[PDB]
Amino acid sequence: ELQLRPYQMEVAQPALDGKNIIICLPTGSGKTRVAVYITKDHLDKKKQASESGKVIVLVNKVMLAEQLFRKEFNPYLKKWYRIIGLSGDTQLKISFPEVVKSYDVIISTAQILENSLLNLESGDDDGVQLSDFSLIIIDECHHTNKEAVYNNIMRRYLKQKLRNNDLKKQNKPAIPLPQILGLTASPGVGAAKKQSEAEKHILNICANLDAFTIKTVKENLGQLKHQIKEPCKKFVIADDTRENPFKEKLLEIMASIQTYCQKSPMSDFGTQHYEQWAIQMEKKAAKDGNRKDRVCAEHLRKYNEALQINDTIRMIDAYSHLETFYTDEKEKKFAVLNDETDEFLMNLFFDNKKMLKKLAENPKEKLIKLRNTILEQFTRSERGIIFTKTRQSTYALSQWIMENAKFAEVGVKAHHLIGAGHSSEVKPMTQTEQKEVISKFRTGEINLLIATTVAEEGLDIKECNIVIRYGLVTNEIAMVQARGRARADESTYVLVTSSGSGVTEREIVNDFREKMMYKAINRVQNMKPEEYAHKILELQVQSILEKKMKVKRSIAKQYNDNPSLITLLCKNCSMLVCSGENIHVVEKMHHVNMTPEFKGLYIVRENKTNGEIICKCGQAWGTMMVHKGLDLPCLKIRNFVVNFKNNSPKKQYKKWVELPIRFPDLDYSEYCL
Amino acid sequence: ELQLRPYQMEVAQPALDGKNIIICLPTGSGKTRVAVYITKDHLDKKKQASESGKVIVLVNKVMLAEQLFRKEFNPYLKKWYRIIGLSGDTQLKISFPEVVKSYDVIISTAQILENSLLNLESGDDDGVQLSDFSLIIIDECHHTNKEAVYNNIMRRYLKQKLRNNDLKKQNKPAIPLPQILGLTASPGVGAAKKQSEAEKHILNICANLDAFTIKTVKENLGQLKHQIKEPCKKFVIADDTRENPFKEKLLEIMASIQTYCQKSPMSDFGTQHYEQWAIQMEKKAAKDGNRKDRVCAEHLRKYNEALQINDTIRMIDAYSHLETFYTDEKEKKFAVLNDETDEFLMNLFFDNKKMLKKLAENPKEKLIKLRNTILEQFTRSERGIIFTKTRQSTYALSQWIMENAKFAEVGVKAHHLIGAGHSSEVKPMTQTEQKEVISKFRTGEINLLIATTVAEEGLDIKECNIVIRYGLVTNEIAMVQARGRARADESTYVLVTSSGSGVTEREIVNDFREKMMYKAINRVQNMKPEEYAHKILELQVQSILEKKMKVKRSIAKQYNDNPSLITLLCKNCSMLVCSGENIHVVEKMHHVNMTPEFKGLYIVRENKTNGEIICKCGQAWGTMMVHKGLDLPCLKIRNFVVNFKNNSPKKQYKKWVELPIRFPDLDYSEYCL
RNA sequence: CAAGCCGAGGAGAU
RNA sequence: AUCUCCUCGGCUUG
RNA sequence: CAAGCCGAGGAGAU
RNA sequence: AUCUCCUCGGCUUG
Ligand SMILES: Nc1ncnc2c1ncn2[C@@H]1O[C@H](COP(=O)(O)OP(=O)(O)O)[C@@H](O)[C@H]1O
Ligand SMILES: Nc1ncnc2c1ncn2[C@@H]1O[C@H](COP(=O)(O)OP(=O)(O)O)[C@@H](O)[C@H]1O
Ligand code: ALF
Ligand code: ALF
Ligand SMILES: [Zn+2]
Ligand SMILES: [Zn+2]
Repeated sequence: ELQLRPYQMEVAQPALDGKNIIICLPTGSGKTRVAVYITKDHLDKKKQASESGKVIVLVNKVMLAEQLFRKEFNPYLKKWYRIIGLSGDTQLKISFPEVVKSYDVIISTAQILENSLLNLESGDDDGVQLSDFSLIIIDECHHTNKEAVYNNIMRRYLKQKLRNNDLKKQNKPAIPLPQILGLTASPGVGAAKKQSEAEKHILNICANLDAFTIKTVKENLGQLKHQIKEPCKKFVIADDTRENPFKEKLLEIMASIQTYCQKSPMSDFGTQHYEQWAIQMEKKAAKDGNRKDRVCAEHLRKYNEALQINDTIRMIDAYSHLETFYTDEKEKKFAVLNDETDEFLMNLFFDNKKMLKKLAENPKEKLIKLRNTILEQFTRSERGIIFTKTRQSTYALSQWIMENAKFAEVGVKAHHLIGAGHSSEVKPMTQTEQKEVISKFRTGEINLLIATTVAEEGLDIKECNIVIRYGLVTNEIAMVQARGRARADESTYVLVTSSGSGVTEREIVNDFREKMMYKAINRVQNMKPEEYAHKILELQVQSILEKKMKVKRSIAKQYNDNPSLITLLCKNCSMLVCSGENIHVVEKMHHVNMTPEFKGLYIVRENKTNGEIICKCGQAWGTMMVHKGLDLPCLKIRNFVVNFKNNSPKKQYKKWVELPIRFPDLDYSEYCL
Repeated sequence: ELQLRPYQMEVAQPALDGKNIIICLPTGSGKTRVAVYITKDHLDKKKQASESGKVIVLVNKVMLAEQLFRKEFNPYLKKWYRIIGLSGDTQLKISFPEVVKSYDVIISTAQILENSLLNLESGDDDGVQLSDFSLIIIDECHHTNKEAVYNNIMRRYLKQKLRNNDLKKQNKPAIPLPQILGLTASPGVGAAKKQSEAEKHILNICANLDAFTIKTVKENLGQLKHQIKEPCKKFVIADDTRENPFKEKLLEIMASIQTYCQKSPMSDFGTQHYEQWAIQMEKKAAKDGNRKDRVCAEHLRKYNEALQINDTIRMIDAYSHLETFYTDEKEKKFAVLNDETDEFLMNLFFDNKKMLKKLAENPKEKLIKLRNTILEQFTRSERGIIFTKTRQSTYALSQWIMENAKFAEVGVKAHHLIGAGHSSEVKPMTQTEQKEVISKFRTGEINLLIATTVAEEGLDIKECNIVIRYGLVTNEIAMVQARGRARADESTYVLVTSSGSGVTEREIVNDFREKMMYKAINRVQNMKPEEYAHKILELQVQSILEKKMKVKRSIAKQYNDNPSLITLLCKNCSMLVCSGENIHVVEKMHHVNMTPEFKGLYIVRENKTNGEIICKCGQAWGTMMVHKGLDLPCLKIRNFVVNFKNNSPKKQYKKWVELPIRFPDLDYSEYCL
């Protein structure tokens, strides 16, 4: 039942017989089916050759593993050969090393294979080796970067290949190397100004993957052009001339606070430079142990945030954010009670809270023209996607769609999607919820999906009529991927952003980067085999050598590991909180203090299933981890300061591993009875 | 007359002189006779040593106690020493504490000993202590888990041992500790990915049992391999491609109901996630007190059940289940009479009942291939067991065997067996009936026994030629036990399940778990005695400490016990049903309401020797318990809602003890005259 | 034979 | 940690 | 479902 | 090289 198209067979012909290559075709070009056919043919050849046929497939995202196992690989190849799909969400309850030699076909995330190989090197597990495989297939090869995971596996393979090459001249016996196939659409450019540098980057990618070709379609290119229709470009610009009253009032309170705390800004208000200066002042206050510096800096950062989102988000969201932050602060202080500067800030906000609320309520936007374009397009159509910067922006957009009655009149369905993980005050989503949202959009129940960069990569959809980016541009690879994600016969590509910012210049930069992409692929494809191979060998040895010395330097970097040489103090108040030995380590990951003498210092607080800790000052410290029954008080070094026993050089790390000195584990015999 | 085999003596030699150990041999390896010989030798040594010899045997199942008392222990050891067999079914009319010091040999379920020790601690009874015994023997040691009953007894013993160890350094006098012997075949793995974690689990088991060895046969292993023949593996797969017409019609009515009640599914149809969402909506409706939510959710759950069994059961059973459920509902409503949505559901079923019956009657299965394999094997043989998920599945299989004429032509005898207890709409069986069925199968009168997980553990049979699992896999321990239960010279092991499900992956996972078992036992057996003992002591103190703080937390959890602070309302209709004090408690277990004012609210209903109660809405509430003459109306909190006097936070418990506030007992003087 | 109560174990999904 | 689904033992009542 | 830990990638500013 | 801001994967705990 397997089917092929003339361009598919043309591109895949070299790979049918050896030729460990890369295939760079646009999105929705059957690349998945090309890989499926190549796998089927390779396994058929292995069976005909009376040789073991092992195929492994690597995908950076967890979801794409299930997607391939469900839609392309298993349905077409279920009957002939055994198939299994592995992932972090999936419980590989059997093992990796033997399932390698059980099902003859593996689809797994790269990190699992990497972990298995590291375990083998450590010797704890029997482990697996690349020799066990006969064919390695990689999706989204552009991620093979300086030391990405794909790059780690490929560096191991390339060290093996270099050893094999050395033996070729030294000794006949050699370790077999599986064939390598890579699939991508935009290999990418490492921000290279010179087309020489662009082709250098392309050759670096090839060397990392040992591609020895790109093998792009040239004959049936007209057929592809007919098949795939590029979306129509559209540029939208805006100016934040309005918002004067409330913005001016907010700036006035900013200036009042700044003069109260005499902060020479050393930058213009409303920029990342100002936030960096504020954080540097945070650090300086930590090294000096004074107040009046960190609280005001954090408040200014929050107001700057509010302003930046306001340029792209409605005020109500910013005001709610600020109100929640101040509510949390007030609850902290109220719990602690049970200075004139914190009082100044809080009482200033309380006194002006009503007037600020009324002032934000008044009129005086990108939002009005965004609504105009969206509804005009929807009537002109009788799917849509929004790409933005931060998750709260997606939530605000969803709220705007729901509340506004015009969208209800149109009846467009919408839902907010965001990435997983905890990212500094954005709620972590769950993978199952992401799969649910994607499936709901696929079945047509959701007509408008708002997503962050997550949807840019993978997250394939059969068609997406409308792709409207909203103030998001990062690089050419993301731009091209998002553009190709439309896959609709009649697509509409729109970019919305402020004219003052450099975002339009960035979009045209990405356009030229795409053009330079092709300008470099066509060049590299036409190169002398001898000089070409010399370049690949050079780049391969470069990568291997760099990795070797990187490992050496990492070994040489972390060596001190002293038992106890410091005193840990509260950052807000320079008081002796803990010694260099009273701390204990559990699970080899978490830190705790068990002596009750500490319990007389900190204050437990719980308002919400794990409580938290706070200082006498109100500074948050950590949580109460319920492990093995024990409610161990875990503390985050992110909210503490260190004082070495000698010279008292105060240092703040935000992180434990950055501290070279180690702490002892918790001996449960100590807490006997 | 006692006999031993070289592997038996080899494994038992360490235990002959002290050495409180575990013995892990495959099934049917004489383990029972090994225990009998060890007991006999120990008692002979005690007599020769002029010391009291007390032996106690613990079995988790009630039936195995009688089995050991009948087949292995008493017949061989009747003459030399007194023997008695205790159990829940058996009436220990004398007492436990003195029969400990009466017959010199005890065979009892662990729970009885546990209860006696708890009574001793409470002081109500004179009680018994482990010191009274000289040897404790445990069967199926793998059940010694986080706080299993075996684990509770072993934790008490280990606290005693820790006290004795402390005295060893402090004071010469110490409390003697009886020797400990354990018998098992598959100690098990706690779903451990790392062989380090597997051996950690094994060491945890040893510490709980103080085994200090495993002592597995290594020398005569060839003799065991020759003696015991492993069954031949066989994998059977199927796809539910058929069933399209009636399944599609059922899905259509599902969709009609869902759109009528606008249930955003938040999951795919036909999965436990959908049922969980339905129950969450049950809870939400309870907190809001609206209809149109719970009835439809329950109907959808019933249809989802029907579908799931249909994948593995004939439709007629599902249709009969649905028909009985709707008949019960209609009888409820008819009794109540003597909304448009309940009417919608019931009238929809009535209108389509004839067409649904005809549609289920038509053709379009795992059943056909199951019948094929069963009959082909039976002719190829000229006993059989089926393991399944739910009891109604066993009943359907028995009906299929009886009705189908092909089995009659073969003449295979078959009967259905299931576990005891009430498990949410599956009839509770009786222990005597289970013993009857087992004896009938043993005597050869039954050639095919269908059983649930109950037959997996214990329920020993001299031989079982055929073991065919049918869509049942839970863990490696159950798999290995069932596999070894065959014990036939020429066995046939078969696993039948759908290809779409992950059941085959599970079976191979259990296979690798068995392999990892041996990979960990061989490792632990070869360990340094000092480091080993350090690990056992560590794990023992861990268990003791965890149990201590668990008891402390349990004490700290249940403290409120308020007399009357709530109002109890009907879940279906938010009406005031009872106050916080009008309820009374009897037998210290049952709850009742005595005031006749309540009798004017609920409706008594009886259709069948205890009647039941229903609301004005038709919601079932409870029964009429005939205790001490009184027909007290007992109500199940499972079908009610609570409303606290303050803040009215509605909460549903399904259970009484979960409610921390207590109710008064029934004072019979109140109901005088 | 029926009903009820207390605890415990395993699997699946959040 | 939670929810669902299955299984074991002990106790009581009739 | 919640929390925590390890690594990695991209963009911006010094 | 540093700081900031965003995203991915793996692990653990409950
Ligand atoms: N052999 C073929 N015959 C007909 N159509 C094909 C064939 N191969 C691919 N296609 C078309 O190309 C598309 C393949 O998209 P796909 O490769 O899954 O996108 P992506 O690679 O981005 O996941 C399908 O929508 C299908 O209609
Ligand atoms: N000393 C012996 N001499 C001969 N045969 C023995 C001896 N001990 C055990 N056997 C054989 O081993 C089997 C023991 O099975 P048994 O231990 O009762 O199974 P389980 O332990 O699963 O209940 C018997 O069928 C018997 O033939
Ligand atoms: F392989 Al794609 F979108 F190009 F999933
Ligand atoms: F002791 Al057995 F089956 F192994 F009863
Ligand atoms: Zn402080
Ligand atoms: Zn009611």
